[PDB]
Amino acid sequence: SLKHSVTQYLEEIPQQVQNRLYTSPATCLAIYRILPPLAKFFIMAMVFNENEVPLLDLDKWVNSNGKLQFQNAIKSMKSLHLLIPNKSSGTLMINLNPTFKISLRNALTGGEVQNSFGVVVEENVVSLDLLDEYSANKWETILHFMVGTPLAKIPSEKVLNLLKHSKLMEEVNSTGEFKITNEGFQFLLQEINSQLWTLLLQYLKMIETMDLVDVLHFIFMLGALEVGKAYKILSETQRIMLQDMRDYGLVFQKHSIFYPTKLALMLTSDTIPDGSLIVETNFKIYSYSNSPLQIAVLSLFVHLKARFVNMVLGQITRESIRRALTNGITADQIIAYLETHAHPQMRRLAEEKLEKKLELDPNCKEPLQVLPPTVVDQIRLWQLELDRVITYEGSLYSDFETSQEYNLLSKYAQDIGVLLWKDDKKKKFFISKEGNSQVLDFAKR
Amino acid sequence: IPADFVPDSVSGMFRSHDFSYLRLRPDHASRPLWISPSDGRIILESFSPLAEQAQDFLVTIAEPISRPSHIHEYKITAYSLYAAVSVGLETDDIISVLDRLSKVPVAESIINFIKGATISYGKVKLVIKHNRYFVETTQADILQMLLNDSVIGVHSFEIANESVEVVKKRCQEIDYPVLEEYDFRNDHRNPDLDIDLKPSTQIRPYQEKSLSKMFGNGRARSGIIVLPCGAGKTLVGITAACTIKKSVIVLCTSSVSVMQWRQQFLQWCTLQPENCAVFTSDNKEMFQTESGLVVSTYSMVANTRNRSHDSQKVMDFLTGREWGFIILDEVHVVPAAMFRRVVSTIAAHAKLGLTATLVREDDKIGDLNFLIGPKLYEANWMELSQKGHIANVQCAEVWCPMTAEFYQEYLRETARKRMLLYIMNPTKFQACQFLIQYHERRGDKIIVFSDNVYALQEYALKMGKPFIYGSTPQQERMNILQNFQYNDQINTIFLSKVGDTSIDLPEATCLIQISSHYGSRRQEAQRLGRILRAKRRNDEGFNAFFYSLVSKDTQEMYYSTKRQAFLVDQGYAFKVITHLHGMENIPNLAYASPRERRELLQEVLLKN
Amino acid sequence: STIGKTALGR
Amino acid sequence: ASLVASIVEARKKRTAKKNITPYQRGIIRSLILTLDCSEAMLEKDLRPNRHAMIIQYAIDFVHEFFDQNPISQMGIIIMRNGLAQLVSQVSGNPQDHIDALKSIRKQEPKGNPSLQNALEMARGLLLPVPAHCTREVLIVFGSLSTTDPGDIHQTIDSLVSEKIRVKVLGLSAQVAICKELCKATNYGDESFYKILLDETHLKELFNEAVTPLPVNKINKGFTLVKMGFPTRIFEDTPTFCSCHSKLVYGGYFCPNCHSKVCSLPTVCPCCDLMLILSTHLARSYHHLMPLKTFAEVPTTEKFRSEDCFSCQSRFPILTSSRYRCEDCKQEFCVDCDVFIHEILHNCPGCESKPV
Amino acid sequence: ESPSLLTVIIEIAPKLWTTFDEEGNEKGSIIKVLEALIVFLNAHLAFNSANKVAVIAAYSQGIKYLYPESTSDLKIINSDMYRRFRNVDETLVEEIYKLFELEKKQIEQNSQRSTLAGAMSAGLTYVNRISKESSLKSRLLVLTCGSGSSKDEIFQYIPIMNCIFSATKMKCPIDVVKIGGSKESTFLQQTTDATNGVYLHVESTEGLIQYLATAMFIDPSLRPIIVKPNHGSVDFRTSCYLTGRVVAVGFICSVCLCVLSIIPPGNKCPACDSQFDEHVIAKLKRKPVVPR
Amino acid sequence: IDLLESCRMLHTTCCEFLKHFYIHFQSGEQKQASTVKKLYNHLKDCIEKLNELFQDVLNGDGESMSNTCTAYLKPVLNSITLATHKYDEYFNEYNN
DNA sequence: TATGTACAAC
DNA sequence: GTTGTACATA
Ligand SMILES: Nc1ncnc2c1ncn2[C@@H]1O[C@H](COP(=O)(O)OP(=O)(O)O)[C@@H](O)[C@H]1O
Ligand code: BEF
Ligand SMILES: [Mg+2]
Ligand SMILES: [Zn+2]
Ligand SMILES: [Zn+2]
Ligand SMILES: [Zn+2]
Ligand SMILES: [Zn+2]
Ligand SMILES: [Zn+2]
Repeated sequence: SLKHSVTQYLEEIPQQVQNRLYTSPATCLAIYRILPPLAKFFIMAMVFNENEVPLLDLDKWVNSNGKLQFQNAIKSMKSLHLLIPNKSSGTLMINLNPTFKISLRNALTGGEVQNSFGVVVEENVVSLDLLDEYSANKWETILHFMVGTPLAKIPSEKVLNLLKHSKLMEEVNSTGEFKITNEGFQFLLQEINSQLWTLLLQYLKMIETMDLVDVLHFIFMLGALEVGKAYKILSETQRIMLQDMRDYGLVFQKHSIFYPTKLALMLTSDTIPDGSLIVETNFKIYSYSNSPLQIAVLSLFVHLKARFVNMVLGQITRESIRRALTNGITADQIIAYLETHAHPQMRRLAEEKLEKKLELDPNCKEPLQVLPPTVVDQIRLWQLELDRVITYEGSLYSDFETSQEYNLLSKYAQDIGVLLWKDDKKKKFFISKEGNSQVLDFAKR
Repeated sequence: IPADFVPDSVSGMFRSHDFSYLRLRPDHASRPLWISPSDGRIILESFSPLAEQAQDFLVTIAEPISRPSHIHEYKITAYSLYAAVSVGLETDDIISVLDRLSKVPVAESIINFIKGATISYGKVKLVIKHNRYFVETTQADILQMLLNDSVIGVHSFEIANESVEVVKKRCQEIDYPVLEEYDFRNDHRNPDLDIDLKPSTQIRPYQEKSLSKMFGNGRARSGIIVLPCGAGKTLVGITAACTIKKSVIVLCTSSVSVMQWRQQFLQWCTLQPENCAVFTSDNKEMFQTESGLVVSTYSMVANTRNRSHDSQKVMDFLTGREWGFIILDEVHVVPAAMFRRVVSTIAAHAKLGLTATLVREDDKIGDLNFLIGPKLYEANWMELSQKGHIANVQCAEVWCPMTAEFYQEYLRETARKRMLLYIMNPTKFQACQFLIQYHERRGDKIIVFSDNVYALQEYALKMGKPFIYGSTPQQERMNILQNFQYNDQINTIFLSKVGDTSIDLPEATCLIQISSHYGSRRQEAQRLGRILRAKRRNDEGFNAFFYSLVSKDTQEMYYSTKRQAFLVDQGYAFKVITHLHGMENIPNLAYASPRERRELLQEVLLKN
Repeated sequence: STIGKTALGR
Repeated sequence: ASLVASIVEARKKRTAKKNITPYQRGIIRSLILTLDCSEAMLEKDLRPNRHAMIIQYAIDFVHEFFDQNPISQMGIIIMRNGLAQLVSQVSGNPQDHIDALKSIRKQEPKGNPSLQNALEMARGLLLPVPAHCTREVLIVFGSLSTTDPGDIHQTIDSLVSEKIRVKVLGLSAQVAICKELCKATNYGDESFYKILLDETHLKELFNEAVTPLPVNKINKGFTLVKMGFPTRIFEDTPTFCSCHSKLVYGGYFCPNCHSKVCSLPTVCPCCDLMLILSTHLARSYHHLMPLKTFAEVPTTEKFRSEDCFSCQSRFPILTSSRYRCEDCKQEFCVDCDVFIHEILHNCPGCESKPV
Repeated sequence: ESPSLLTVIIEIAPKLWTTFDEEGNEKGSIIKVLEALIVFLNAHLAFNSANKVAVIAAYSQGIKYLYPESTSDLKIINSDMYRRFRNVDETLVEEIYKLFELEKKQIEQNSQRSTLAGAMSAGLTYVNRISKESSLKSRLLVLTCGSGSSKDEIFQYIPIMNCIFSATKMKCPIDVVKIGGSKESTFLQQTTDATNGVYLHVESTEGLIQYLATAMFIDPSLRPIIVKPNHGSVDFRTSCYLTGRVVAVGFICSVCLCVLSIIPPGNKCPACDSQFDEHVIAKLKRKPVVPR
Repeated sequence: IDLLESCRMLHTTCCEFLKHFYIHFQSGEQKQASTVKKLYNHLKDCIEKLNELFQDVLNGDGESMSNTCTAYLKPVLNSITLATHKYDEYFNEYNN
């Protein structure tokens, strides 16, 4: 979803803006790395030659087996408008964008770049002691604040407004508190690369008059910069952007000089399992994780009992599951966490259990399940316990002079989807509070 | 906290249970054991090397809590430690093994607890001579510790036969836990009995392991052997009696179970019938041979007030002789208020206790320590299930929604009358009938249990099937059981609390529950045992069944989740069935129309 | 695992 | 001392690898794989069982055998119900043997073994083998007893007369007849009877047998073998193959009769002329000019460079973490030494050094 | 999909490129090749941010690792370019400057045998080190100049043929780019064909970037889906031992496996001093039988 | 299917004679000449059969399948004629 | 302490 | 068939 999410946004931006976005080679070098491997191969073939190559020639390069990948590569390249198709004399000639072409040539051949990659002050700082600690503490604060665990230093208003504006960490003044949402749980389960891009995409969507092109010229350029070195300061809009990014733990700037951090490089590309847990039929949990994050997220729907340096053991209980559902976490997500973070032993036993059921019949009687069915049934059964009684706010309509009138008003509510219950014998029906005004207005007319 | 130990930001979620202050050893990937430095709980990885080497050592020193598929969980307590030392074990061996198998270093708190629970074993020994109990000791120094004891009163002193239960319990508190060993090899005063296991016998591995923990040093150890229901505890007792080669007495908590001992006993060993005698309410003749066998029940041995002239002679016959071996079947009932007197009246050199479940509601379970001895061996239920020794079971818990007509009275009525009200709900009748029909078409033998006699008879008459309960005579119930085993027409039978334990039905393969005792977890395990010995327990794809019909939104659900707290520990998984497929298409169902349902409500409320 | 089915009655 | 213990163990292991003389080895081989499928193979000493593990390693051995000995032949025999059952004829196709082994994996082993029956069958399969090929039998024995219909001693004498060689891999302990069979057949050497002590040792034993067996000095079979190097062709239309009589798009063309073949290296089905590629012969050059072992350089003397000559790895700063080649006198890291003598077969320093 | 390591093996020597310049009309063409290589390496670093670069130069008296620089700053290139690209390009040129000056010092030194086999062997060792250290692919590129008339390539057979098998074990395609008069190199061509590599021969140094970016830019992650632009067809044949002519059908000694187009003189092998039995060799000498 | 099976049938038998002819031709024993002559005659007949099959396909399928039929059996036919040509050349050298 | 149920005896 | 007594649980 990393390259898809960034790519998808770039397909929405008007082409008139994409052409201007390709002016800075720093952005093009990063945009070049997001395309599929086939796209990069074709782009590198067209960049160095100032000529038009027919689409048929490109098709010849790909083998019959890899024909499917060719359709995706061209579709993604054409959607970004990086590839300009023109037909002349019955030949579907294919060319490269001149702005993108020039930008790549300068980057590879080291031509004039107008400081797209920035400059270096030659005043390096220790990265392990400061950059790692600074971003790790800053990233930990936002993560812990999201998980809901108590923590002294709360995030600044900038990111806090971003969270509330987004589906992350729903907050209500009347309640006076904040809690995780359905999307919040998914965000916490996403890797660091995705955990950062989602916040940036929300920030880029919430930005209102810095300049859109300037924002991207900074985000992509940040990936170009290498961690552990100084960089002199840039656009007027980017200055406040740099300060804003300082609150997300991506850059360190004390009190004229800013320094990128591990997360800045993590944005561009990527970089037993930590987090794998065993769930028994006794509703117990034994997680092989040693980290404040993996433990904190488990506490959302688990009742932790003790901790060891190498593992944490807990117990699934009705109170814990109820505590998670009250915050809006769906049971379907809980099983996903337990399924996607299962220990190899559970998978091996399930495969052996499935293997003992594979040769017997083609149907196999079951798909592979890592964790015992009873845990799923109890978790889903508890969710039903929360929806035991259903209440709707609305009004009851009665005392109808004529049956036709009762059917007319009741049928109208059904048409607009605001009818919740009706009874022909009693000439009574109930409608949701949302549709009350419409029904009353229809009644008068 | 033997360090700076900076707490983690999430350490608050663990209230004084954070055990991160200690560090991990470099060989963690091999060592399978985690030890809790505070509560004594031990977590074992059953999927790692040295797991088998620890599954037996931990059982010896620690009582299991839960043993699911992958991760086991033991716990060290004074009771469990007492058992290990009694069989013979020093703190050095336990510490060496525990440290060698622990991913983390053994904390001082656990070391102190184990060291504190150390005994000078073998100093005091209780012996029997001509029905006289002498507390003999191997050194004279012990005399200053015993003769000067407040409670009491190559050196020995006399003690009253009935007062043995006082000295033994006192011996538990003065740091000298007495041991009851028997040198049957060197015992010539008692007339020997020549009985041996016939060549056709084949002792299973776990049976040999259980006996080795008893006769490991050559002297018959007095203790308790715990094996899953249907594991063959009867043959374990037979082998123990056969190897001891002395007069033996057996006590079992029924008359049907007494008979099945005699049948199995005459089968597995060569003890001729002339040397066997059964002491029950039907017949009371005793063997005239020099050394023989007596198989009886607690109810016939524990009565004190009034005994019949024919049964008083038998009791004198039992008491007069100095028996050489006593086997207590279902030993979870011996520490009762009166049943424990069977241990003081009938003199016996070696006492063996056989039971599948070693739990009970009250705290008297620990009384077994000073009555018959410690716990010698315990076997995992799942281990024997995967080896084909006992049948696998797919347990289930069916939720039968109570109808509005009956549920409206379930609220107003009192507690003592609620039980009979949610046991006879019409939906349960439909569920039971459908399941019985489905399994009967499957060629299965079904057993139905009901702690309520009124419900049992009502169900039996409605379905026209036989039932057994307290008032049933011995001959009738024995005939019913035999027919249910061999008769093709009799596919299913209704049982009650009488057959809840110690009845052998190899043909049974399915079990259904419509009623149950209030909250006893032991009864659930014992009932499940009836089907764990199914004959066709090895054919491919076989799966026995155990249904528990309960009433939705009733106090029975409170007990059902509490009545299966022991099976879950052993590893059994209970699933919830909210609907029975193909149940509506059945032609006829009981109380299908409102008229019949209303009639039942008026009929049941009359008794209320 | 049948959890979303109708009531067991009849 | 823990780190020192590992180094001395490595030095001891290197001791056996220090004496590398260019022994004359028979590159062209003819192997017969006798596997045991009897009641004794139903034990659980090797998880899951002896039969399963042996077959699995046999498949891996087949893959390795043909990869390093492309111009050799192999056959497979199984001992079942006191009789020898043939499951694969002597052939150079690695896929046929693997297919036979997979089929055997299903049938349960039962009965008693018979070395004489298996050896007698091996004597027959190897009879139509040229005099320039080394006739070898690799028996994987698992039982402690042998039930035979005749005198095993007579068969052992017959094997020696036919210049056959036998390697026996036992499972439980030594057997007197197997020791005599391997000793009287290998010119008195007693190193050809190996008993595994665990699963890991078993993998090494099969892997060791892949290498060619050095020949004896008094056993001379020198000769010239008529070989052929075909040229691959690319045809537009499918054509019938001369070996399987099926339609294949490609295939090599024999230089003696122009008949086409599907895969190499195989003997031409028309002129009975062996067809091979230059690569097939190059695979065995390292068995005729083995690379001289590298000797640990003492820390007393001074070193040339701080980094490896081949991989440019900083030498970790007691013991010198450098290995030098006498021919070129260039230091090497510990990692390179393993890769230069196992995967590669040429010293980069020697090639780089001009002459 | 995944990062891929690129290991370039450039064969630079005064005797090779000087002949290339004299034969043609291009002076200083080595500069053109060096600039093309610098651009090519930068392009590889642009395909992904997790792929490394390695350059090994085979000079007249040995080999030298141009990049990465040994642990043991004139401005050839402008500093305006990307930091990562500059960090590699600048080091490469500086090592080039050092090596050529060293070569100029030993110009009078006698070097008769090329050092291409050693460089390829060293590159394979580097590939293993990267693979074992730190899930990374690999690719070898041999940029050799064949214009210079080689003395004898026979000694390059045994080493090069050994690299083929090693390269096939680590899934490391080796591509070869040859700049010289000879159209085909029977040893290099076999190396590319048997290792899923690409062999390309170019006569003109100018426009080399187009060839490099269009032919040798295929990463290991997408080899199965791109058809190689290789045009030449190899025969996988070897020359005789005492005649030097390719043999389609001949005789090989069973002891040393040395090819012989004809029966060796003296009825004795010329490579291992092994005497062939007179009767057995006479069998080969027999002629076809036709009815009288 | 019928034509394809016949082609394989003809191909299999033609190669069998080719194998036998080469075995008896490269044996080096003079006595084998008599057998070689018989095998040589069989090869000549095989050529006629292959040509006849092509004619049968040519006039049966109207050249639609003859081109494919010849291609499927082109290598085998080429091998047979080469074997006969080698026999004739050596026969001319030896006898003539 | 009360209440079911099962058991032995008269 | 009934009365005096245990055991197992609220
Ligand atoms: N070794 C054995 N051989 C044959 N049958 C056995 C063996 N051990 C136990 N059984 C059978 O197991 C069943 C249950 O035995 P039993 O001793 O009544 O079990 P438990 O008392 O442990 O519930 C009986 O059918 C018995 O014959
Ligand atoms: F443990 Be058994 F059912 F007597
Ligand atoms: Mg029993
Ligand atoms: Zn073929
Ligand atoms: Zn041929
Ligand atoms: Zn190295
Ligand atoms: Zn060397
Ligand atoms: Zn030779």
